[PDB]
Parts: sequence; C-alpha cells; structure tokens
Amino acid sequence: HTDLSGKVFVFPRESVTDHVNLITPLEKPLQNFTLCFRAYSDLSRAYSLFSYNTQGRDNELLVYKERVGEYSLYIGRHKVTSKVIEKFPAPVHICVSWESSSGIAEFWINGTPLVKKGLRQGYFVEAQPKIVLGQEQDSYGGKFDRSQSFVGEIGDLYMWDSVLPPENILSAYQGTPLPANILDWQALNYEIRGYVIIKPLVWV
Amino acid sequence: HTDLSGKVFVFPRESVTDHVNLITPLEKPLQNFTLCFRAYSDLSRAYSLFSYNTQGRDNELLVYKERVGEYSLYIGRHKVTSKVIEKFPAPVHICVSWESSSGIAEFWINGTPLVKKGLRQGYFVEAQPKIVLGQEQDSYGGKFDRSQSFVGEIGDLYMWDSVLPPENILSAYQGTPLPANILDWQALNYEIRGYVIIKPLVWV
Amino acid sequence: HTDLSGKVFVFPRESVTDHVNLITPLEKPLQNFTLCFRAYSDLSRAYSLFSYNTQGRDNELLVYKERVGEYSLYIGRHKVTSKVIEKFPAPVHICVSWESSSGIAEFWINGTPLVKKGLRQGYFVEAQPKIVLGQEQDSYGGKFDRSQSFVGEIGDLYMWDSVLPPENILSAYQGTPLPANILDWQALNYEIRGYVIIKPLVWV
Amino acid sequence: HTDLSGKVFVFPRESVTDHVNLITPLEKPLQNFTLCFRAYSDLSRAYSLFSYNTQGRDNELLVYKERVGEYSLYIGRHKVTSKVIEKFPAPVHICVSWESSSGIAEFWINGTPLVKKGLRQGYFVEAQPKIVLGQEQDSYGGKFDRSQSFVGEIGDLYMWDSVLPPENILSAYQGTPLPANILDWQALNYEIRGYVIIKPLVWV
Amino acid sequence: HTDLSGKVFVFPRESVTDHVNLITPLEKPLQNFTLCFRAYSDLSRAYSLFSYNTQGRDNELLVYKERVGEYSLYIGRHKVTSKVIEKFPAPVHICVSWESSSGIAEFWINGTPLVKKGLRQGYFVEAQPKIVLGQEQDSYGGKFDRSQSFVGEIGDLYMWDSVLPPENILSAYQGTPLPANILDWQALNYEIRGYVIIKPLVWV
Ligand SMILES: *[C@@H]1O[C@H](CO)[C@@H](O)[C@H](O)[C@H]1NC(C)=O
Ligand SMILES: *[C@@H]1O[C@H](CO)[C@@H](O)[C@H](O)[C@H]1NC(C)=O
Ligand SMILES: *[C@@H]1O[C@H](CO)[C@@H](O)[C@H](O)[C@H]1NC(C)=O
Ligand SMILES: *[C@@H]1O[C@H](CO)[C@@H](O)[C@H](O)[C@H]1NC(C)=O
Ligand SMILES: *[C@@H]1O[C@H](CO)[C@@H](O)[C@H](O)[C@H]1NC(C)=O
Ligand SMILES: CC(=O)N1CCC[C@@H]1C(=O)O
Ligand SMILES: CC(=O)N1CCC[C@@H]1C(=O)O
Ligand SMILES: CC(=O)N1CCC[C@@H]1C(=O)O
Ligand SMILES: CC(=O)N1CCC[C@@H]1C(=O)O
Ligand SMILES: CC(=O)N1CCC[C@@H]1C(=O)O
Ligand SMILES: [Ca+2]
Ligand SMILES: [Ca+2]
Ligand SMILES: [Ca+2]
Ligand SMILES: [Ca+2]
Ligand SMILES: [Ca+2]
Ligand SMILES: [Ca+2]
Ligand SMILES: [Ca+2]
Ligand SMILES: [Ca+2]
Ligand SMILES: [Ca+2]
Ligand SMILES: [Ca+2]
Repeated sequence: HTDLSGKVFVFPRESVTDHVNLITPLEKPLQNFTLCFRAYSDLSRAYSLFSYNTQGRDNELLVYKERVGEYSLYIGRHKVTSKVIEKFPAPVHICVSWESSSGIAEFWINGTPLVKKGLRQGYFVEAQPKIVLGQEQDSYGGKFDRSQSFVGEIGDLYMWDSVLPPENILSAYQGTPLPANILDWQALNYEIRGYVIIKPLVWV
Repeated sequence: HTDLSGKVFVFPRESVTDHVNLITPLEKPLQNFTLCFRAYSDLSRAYSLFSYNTQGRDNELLVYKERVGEYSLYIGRHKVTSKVIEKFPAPVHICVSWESSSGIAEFWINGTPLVKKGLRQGYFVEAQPKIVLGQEQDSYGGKFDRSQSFVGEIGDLYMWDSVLPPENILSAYQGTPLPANILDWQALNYEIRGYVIIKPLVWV
Repeated sequence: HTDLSGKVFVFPRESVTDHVNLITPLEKPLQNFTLCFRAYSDLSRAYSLFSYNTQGRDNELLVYKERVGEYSLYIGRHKVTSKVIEKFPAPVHICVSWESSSGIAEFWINGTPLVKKGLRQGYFVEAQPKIVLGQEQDSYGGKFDRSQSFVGEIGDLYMWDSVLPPENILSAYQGTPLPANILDWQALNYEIRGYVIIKPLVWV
Repeated sequence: HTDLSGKVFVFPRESVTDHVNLITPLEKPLQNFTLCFRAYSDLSRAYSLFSYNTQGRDNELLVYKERVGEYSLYIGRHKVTSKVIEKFPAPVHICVSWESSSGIAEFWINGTPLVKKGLRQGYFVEAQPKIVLGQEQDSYGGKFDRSQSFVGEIGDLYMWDSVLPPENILSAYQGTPLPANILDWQALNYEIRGYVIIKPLVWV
Repeated sequence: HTDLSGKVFVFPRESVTDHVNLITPLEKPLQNFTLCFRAYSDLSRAYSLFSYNTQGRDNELLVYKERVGEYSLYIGRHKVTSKVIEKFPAPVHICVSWESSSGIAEFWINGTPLVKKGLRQGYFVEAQPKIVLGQEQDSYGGKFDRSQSFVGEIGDLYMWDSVLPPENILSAYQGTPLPANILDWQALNYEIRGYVIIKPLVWV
C-alpha cells in the first residue's frame, strides 16, 4: 500500500545484507505468472534480479542474470536461459512469463521477445513465498551471497497470476501496465533491510 | 489439413527425442523445389533446420546451419554453403531453392539473395521421404544427434515443387506466400513427438 | 573574480608539477554538493579530474577517471565507480553530486545519468580544502604523481553546495548553468602553477 | 554478340575447369583503359576477377582480389594494391582504369575512389589477349589454379580503351554505362567452358 | 605561381627518391603558423606528411603520422601527439597550428579539434627551410627513408604565418581557404623530383 510510481529502489553497494522484502498475500499455488520490472545496473558479474522462495523450496521462481545478454528463469530448481543483443551498461525493461500447462517461459527485453524455452510442465509454483530484491535467497527468507547481490536500481515492478499477451507486455514497457494482482508497484508492501534508498526514477 | 497461420512450433529444450514429422503426398522424385520458413534460435552451435531422408539415403535434402552467418544445403549427400551478414540472436526468414537442370541452389535470407552455388546437376531428389523438424536424421526417420538438435521456434513453412522467382520469395517473406503443393503451413499434416509446443508467433 | 566564459585551462603536457589551484572560502563542512565541468583528454591511462584534500586527509573529495568508460568518486577515502558507454577520445560533460543523508552519488555524463551508487552515508566532507586541477594530491596541496596527471583541457566548472535536480544538470550541460556558490566559471579565483595555458574553448 | 542485360554468369563451385572466355575485336596494344563490372562472392581467399594474358606473357592485365578490402591490378607483371572499407559478403561494383603516360591506376569501389597508385609508366599492354573470367591464367588461355578461381556471380562488365572520368564511372555504377568499345555486356562475345550457368541478376 | 585548384600530387609508389620540394618566400624565423592540407593514403605504417628542415636542424617542423588515429607535430626536434577517431582508409583534412608564445599546438581533423598539446614555448622555428612532400628529410634537403615515405595523394595545401581561428580552419576544410602567405595551393612554387603525378582531385 505504497505507490512507488516515478521512484526506484537503489541498492547502492555490493553487500550480503542489503535487500528489500516484497510482501504478497498469495496463498494459492501458481500455475501461470508474468513478472515485469525496469532495472539499471553496471555489474558485469552474475546477479539475482528477483528471488522467490517458499518453505522447503529454494529457487522456486528466480530471475537471474548470467552475464551481459543472457537472462535465466528458474522454476522449481530447474532453469532456462535465453540470449539477447543489449547495450551495456543500459537501463532495461524485463518481463518474463511462465505457463505450467506447456512449461513455456517467455522473456521480453525492452518490448522485444526472446526465444521461448520450456521447463517444469505441470509444476505448480508454491505460495506463501518470501520474495527478495537485492539478494538471492538460499533459504526461506535468507542465506544470501554477496557474489549474487544486485547493485543498481530497480523500478516499475509488477507481477500477475496470468500469462500476459504481447500487447500487455508492451503496455508495461511503455509505462501503462495493466492491473497486477500478485505484486503492484503502485500499491507495494515492502520492507527495506540494510542500505537501500528510494529515489526518483531519472533514467527513463 | 491443419492451419497453423500465426503459430509456430516451439522446441523448448535441447534433446535427442523432441521432433516434428512432416507428412507430404510425395511419390515422384523432385527435380525442382523451393523451401521457405521462419526461425528463431539462440543456439551458436550447428543445427539442422530441415531434415529430409529417404530409404537408404541420408542427407537427401538437408538445410543445416553451420554457425552464425553460414547456411548449408545438402542435396543427395553433396553440400554447398553460403554466407551472410546477420545479427545474433535474431529471427530469420530463410528460403532455398534448387534446380536439377542447372544444379543451382539459391538461398534467400530475410528477402536478400545469397551468392548462388551449384551441386548435383542432373540429379533427382528421391521421393517417399521422412521429413523431420527439430532433429537431424541419420536413418529413415531416426538416429538423431543431440548436438544437431534445433532449439527455438519455427513457423511459416512452405515447400513448392518449383523454383520460385524473387517476387514470390519476397511475398513469402512479407507473409503472403504463393499456395504451396509439397508442404503448406496453412494445411499441414504433422506429428509432434516429445516436447514440442504450438504457440502464437509473437516475433514478426 | 575572473570570468572564464568561453575559455579553458590547457594542461599541455604530462608532468608531476603543472597544476591549477582553485580558491574558495569554504569554512563549513559539506553535507551536499554537485560538481559539473567539461573535459577533453586523449589519455588512456588513469587520471585525476578534480582533487580536493584537507589537512591530514587524502582523497577527501576526488573525481578520478580509472579508464575509458569508468568514473570514480571518492568521499573521505572511500570510493564508488560507475560505468558508461563513451567515445574515445571525445569531449565530455561531467556532473557528479553527493548527498550525506542517503550517501547517494549521481554521475551524469553528457546529460545522461549513470547508475547511482552510495558511500559515506551520514558523513560530512571536511572544509578548508586545497583544490587542484591537473594533478592528484596525496598531501595537503601536493605530493603529486605524473601517472595520475591530467593532460588536456578543462572548462565550464561549477560547484554548488546542493544536489542539483536533473533539469539543472541538463541546463549546465546544454543550457545556462545555475550560478554556483562554491566554484563558478564566471567568477573564478585560481592560481596557475607551471605549464598551464588559458585558451578559447573550441570543442563545443 | 549477345545482350546479357539483366543477367550474370554464375560460377557455382570452386574448380580448376570452370571459366568464360571473352573476345574483343580491338586487336591493338592498350595505352589507356577502364574496366567496370559487378561481382558477388563469399570467398575469403584470394581470387582472380579478370585475367588478360598475351602470347608468352603472364599477368599482362589482371584484376586480383587479395583478401577482403584489398584490390590489386597487375600490368605487365608488375602490381599495385589499394585498400577499401567494404562489407563482406556483399555485391560490389568495381571499376579500374590505367593510363600508360602517367602509369596511374584508379580503382573505384561502389562509385567511391580508392587511393591512386602507379605502375609501368610508358608501357603498352600487349595486343591479342585471351581474356578469362572464373580462373587466373598462367599461360595463353590456360594453366589455371583452383585456389585462385572465382566462385560467385559476375555481371554488367564493360571495358573501354580510355580513362573514364568520375561522372562516367558513376553512370556505370548506377546502371547507365556509356557504350564500351573493348568489351560490352550488351553485345558480348563469349564462350562458356565447364560449369558456368547464366541466370537473371537478382542482387541489384 | 601555379594554381593547383582542383588538383593533387599523387605519390604513386613507395620509394626513397620520389618527392616534391615546396618553395616559400619566407625569410624570417617563424613564431606562429598554421598548415592545412588534404591527404588520402592507405598506408598503415608510419609516414611523413610534411617535412620542414633548416640548415643544421632536423625535424625543425614535421607533421608525422605514427599510425592510424595518431597525429604528431615536431617543433625543433621536440614532439607532441594527439589522437582521433578516424576511418581507415579515408580521405582526411588536416590542419595544425603552433604558437611560440604559449607553445600550444592545435590539430584539426576534418574540421574537428583534437586535444591541444604544448611544446617549445618561446622557440622560433628557423627560416630558409627546405620543405618536402613525399619523403621525410634527415638532412637539409635529403637523407630520405623509404619506410617513412608517403604513398598516396595530397592537395589543398596552405600555410600561414599566423594561428588561424576556428572559423578560418573550417573555411579551409569546406574548400574556401583564406589566402596563405607561406605556401598557397593556388599560387604554388614547387619542384617534382622522381615519380610524382599531378591529377584531378576526385575524392572530395
Ligand atoms: C493459465 O494460463 C492459460 C493461458 O495462458 C489459461 O488458459 C489457463 O486457464 C491459466 N490457468 C489458470 C489456473 O488460471
Ligand atoms: C524443373 O525446372 C526446369 C527448368 O525450370 C523445367 O524445365 C522442368 O520442367 C521442371 N521440372 C518439372 C517436373 O516441373
Ligand atoms: C543537504 O541535503 C541534506 C540531505 O543530505 C538535507 O536534508 C539538508 O537540508 C542539506 N544540508 C545543507 C547544509 O544544505
Ligand atoms: C591515352 O591517353 C593519353 C593521355 O595521357 C593520350 O595522350 C593518348 O592519346 C591516349 N592514347 C590513345 C590511343 O587514345
Ligand atoms: C605570434 O602570435 C602572437 C599572439 O599570441 C602575437 O603576439 C605575435 O605578434 C605573433 N608574432 C608575429 C610576428 O606576428
Ligand atoms: C548456485 C548458483 O550459482 N545459483 C545461480 C542462481 C541459482 C543458484 C543459487 O544460488 O541458488
Ligand atoms: C556428420 C555431420 O557432421 N553432418 C552435418 C550435417 C550432415 C551430417 C550429418 O549429421 O548427417
Ligand atoms: C593509490 C591510487 O591508486 N589512487 C587512485 C586515486 C586515489 C588514489 C590516490 O592516488 O590517492
Ligand atoms: C603467383 C601468384 O601468387 N599470383 C597472384 C596473382 C598473380 C600471380 C599468378 O598466379 O600469376
Ligand atoms: C627517427 C624516427 O623514427 N623519426 C620519426 C619522425 C622523426 C624521426 C625522423 O625520422 O627524423
Ligand atoms: Ca538460491
Ligand atoms: Ca545463492
Ligand atoms: Ca544425417
Ligand atoms: Ca547426424
Ligand atoms: Ca591522493
Ligand atoms: Ca596519488
Ligand atoms: Ca597468372
Ligand atoms: Ca596463377
Ligand atoms: Ca628527420
Ligand atoms: Ca628520417
């Protein structure tokens, strides 16, 4: 219930402590989802963008940046990776959807679709998650790793319990996202832990 | 008899099992043909795009991607290769024609002609093929190789028993192909085997 | 009290001793500041752009170019670094701000914001500085290092005791800078030491 | 005489056999000449573009591609080479002129002049040539070398017994060449030997 | 007293002999000068562009190209070098000025200023020079070096006994140079020695 429109979280340093917890009242396992957000980082090493863990389940839903031009999604421990030509460093808009019935994961980078990949067909992503920005969880809420920490800025984060069609991905990219029912940047419940600063978004 | 307009086959993972069989009424050997399709893959290793084998004849008609920027056509186990400047990764539209009387092979990449090459002048491509997408055949219908598997998306596949002139190549590229009499994306008989998913084409 | 409009300092050679002292009656420690200037150098080795030391304190406020595309700010010996795509050699406009309350350092290169970083939250930059262009200080006013010397041209330098908003940054870059209260190019007090020549600015 | 307007010779494979003989009625030594043609090849090794030998005299007039971006002219066994930034692979339009009185050779690539070079000032290129496309001659009409063979397509070839000024070079590049008196694509006397196929020009 | 408007000197081969002597009415030592000319060469090795020697003094005023993207000026055997982004091979317009009072050398490449450098403050360039294009002098008029020879084309050369302001540099670049009192392409006294050919300028 905080509207962060026009603002970003800044993770201004590398650490094993700095992070934001995102709170969602999700109690039903997910068959489908889409996650979109905007990020600006000049890290060359790998890092976690979005870490969603549940009780007894590490890497239940994880968006991980392997290196420049390579984006990975983990579902239930398994992963897929797709490549893109991108400038570095540069602000980026990232969406990824996943659909249990087919296992298909769709990444979109700056409104451009990456090659589809597939994993975990028939799997249900569990609910009552702990969701962390800034660090990658290895436990339910913790066990961070400095070498996976995100340094930079994140904004405009939305998560839906459905697979967005292309037009709705583009809406989000263009700054007019459709209402989101899992996480909503315009009505976000979060906890800052450590050194995270909220600043205006100046790089769009 | 299936209309796949606006859809693609997604081969969402590397494997030695996942493939699509394409079924054609072909009992007469081929003197002339054109084959067009659209593909999107972020593999950098080599892979088969279109594998056509006949009884006792490996690589009877094979479209094979050597590496970024290099496309090969095999006719009757002989091969030619032509080069092109292309982005990686990127969607591509590929056409290739071959004419027995001259032996000339013409590749067209995104509506741009590659340098013509020639092979097997006077040869007839054998009939009663097994045609496979997703894997490269070494037997009549099988003996696949994981290191040659296609991971990504293929759509808009057409095959004609004639050599198309440039305007019809361009028309296919532009999404208004001439009706095709060997294989036709709008009236396709196919068999999915293993993990292959049909999805909307979102990258044109 | 000198108007350097349309002029630059030229540091025309590598040396250990050529430099300009910038004089400001700065008696109270700084909680906030912004520094903007234009520079043109074809050095590929590291160099100091702006060196501010106080008695007994090295690198109290230092803007340092590590290598092409990498800009560093030191506050009380601690540093942050941010990256940018830039041409080399090329003239550049650089602004950097820092805010004690948040620790946030903002670099802007040719009116483009770099990724925010953060350091020294709650700190105050010490007053009574010696401020040097052309050389990096390791003592209070001296102990230079030719391998860190700046060779090239600097102009349009301003320093304010506040964090400028983006509109004021862009005005400095391409419009009328807001008059500045610590250092101001239209009313600058300076001392030339060694081989430094004032010339018209010809590269904007 | 044959009008090859809108057509090309296709040398579809590497060989020591495949070539075209061109026949001119001139029957005089050459003091001045210009030669223009279009070519499209994806060879990265060296190759002969135009080979003119006379009785007992190798490399009497030879246009030879050393590697991407490097064009050589031999006159009377001596050579010059000039460089250009060019795309690879790509269609190219090539003109070269030579003037005995000055020795000056001018290459023009896609209507752009390369650096002038000079050779054989005062020499007369011998009369009664054998002129070959597709292979490099080492004898009067033969002694080819597969490692110097041209694989690809050639069209729009014209040769004049004078040095064309820039405006006439550009006319040739644009597809409105002045009528030519040594060799003329619109009234060409030629002999195909081995595997050379005439096809429509599809790459302009 | 020869008007070379629209023409260039072509140095069509590497040699230790080919050169042009430029003859000037200059008789007093030089405190200030500007030298502009256009050049086109595809040499990648080092070479001399303009060699001005006086009795007993090598490298009295020398414009030397170290390698692509790097231009050097020698005054009285001392050297400065400045860098630029340039295409290779490509025609270039080069101006360089030097002012004894400050020691400042200003290179301009295609109307774009390079970083200023400084040398020989207070020095007077000696009079009664021998000025050579095509070779680098090590004696008063001679002692050439094949590995420093200029191969290619030079035109539009002007030398003034003052430091030109930017507007006048740009005029020369654009083809409307001010009349020049040391050397002037429209009223030039020169001696061709060896293989140098005058041709029309075709690459502007
Ligand atoms: C998941 O999404 C698909 C469309 O992608 C939809 O057809 C399906 O009903 C969704 N499943 C659930 C449980 O909402
Ligand atoms: C194949 O093409 C050639 C030339 O285009 C033509 O002569 C021949 O009839 C074609 N063959 C068939 C069966 O159409
Ligand atoms: C400086 O900005 C701070 C935040 O660091 C702000 O709260 C304060 O008012 C400013 N301090 C001064 C001396 O202007
Ligand atoms: C070749 O060109 C030169 C120009 O130098 C001219 O003098 C000469 O007559 C030309 N030769 C012929 C046969 O036209
Ligand atoms: C050289 O230039 C300076 C300007 O800095 C000028 O004062 C001086 O007179 C010039 N010398 C001559 C002989 O013109
Ligand atoms: C161990 C490791 O490198 N990674 C990469 C992201 C997921 C997984 C982890 O830390 O849990
Ligand atoms: C053996 C091999 O490397 N290749 C490449 C494509 C055709 C052929 C094959 O697998 O049959
Ligand atoms: C020691 C060193 O390499 N540096 C780089 C700039 C700051 C610091 C110094 O010279 O004081
Ligand atoms: C021997 C050789 O390498 N060459 C290159 C072209 C001309 C010459 C020849 O084969 O005759
Ligand atoms: C010796 C040498 O390499 N050089 C480079 C230019 C100046 C100087 C000379 O030849 O005189
Ligand atoms: Ca984990
Ligand atoms: Ca971890
Ligand atoms: Ca096979
Ligand atoms: Ca195989
Ligand atoms: Ca220091
Ligand atoms: Ca130091
Ligand atoms: Ca030969
Ligand atoms: Ca040969
Ligand atoms: Ca010398
Ligand atoms: Ca020398």
